[PDB]
Amino acid sequence: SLRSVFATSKEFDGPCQNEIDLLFS
Amino acid sequence: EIAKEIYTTLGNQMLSAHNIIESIANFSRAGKYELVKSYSWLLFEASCMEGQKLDDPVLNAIVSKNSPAEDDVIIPQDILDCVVTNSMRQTLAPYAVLSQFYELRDREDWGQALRLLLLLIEFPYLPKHYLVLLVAKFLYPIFLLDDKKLMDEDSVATV
Repeated sequence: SLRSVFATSKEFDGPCQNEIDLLFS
Repeated sequence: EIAKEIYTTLGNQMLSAHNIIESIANFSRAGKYELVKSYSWLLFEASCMEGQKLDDPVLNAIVSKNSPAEDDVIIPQDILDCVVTNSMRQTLAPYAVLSQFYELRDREDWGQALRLLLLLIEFPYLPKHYLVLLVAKFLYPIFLLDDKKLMDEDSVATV
């Protein structure tokens, strides 16, 4: 479960980064 | 760049070759973790329709170490040496919970059956259609149409 949660968090952070990149576009 | 594309290509051939385990493994490799997540949600959906996880002879060997029976000698030497580190118990832990969820329902361990389903839903990676599926299959008909649980103002609120 821990691993899965970590992966999900990482994915979410990636999404946030992408949004920020687009936010600046 | 070249290597990552080849991996994507492998996955497409493997899907065709009906080696379901091997296609996901190849996508992992492609660097597309987001896509890996999306086939996970889809596999959950598949496992719901079956009522239980899939059994293939290759699948039997990897999973057996957290599952009774199912240890089937003489599967390629690459599959046997790889899994020895127990990395598979961790990676398989969310599917395992799902599989265990049906088991608990059938075992008339309706209290705990509810607990596992709630844990899985709390993870925010579900957006609105891997939610529509769960409530009509499990939560509403089995658990909330039957009264057998005592709630209070706060417990209702949270819902």
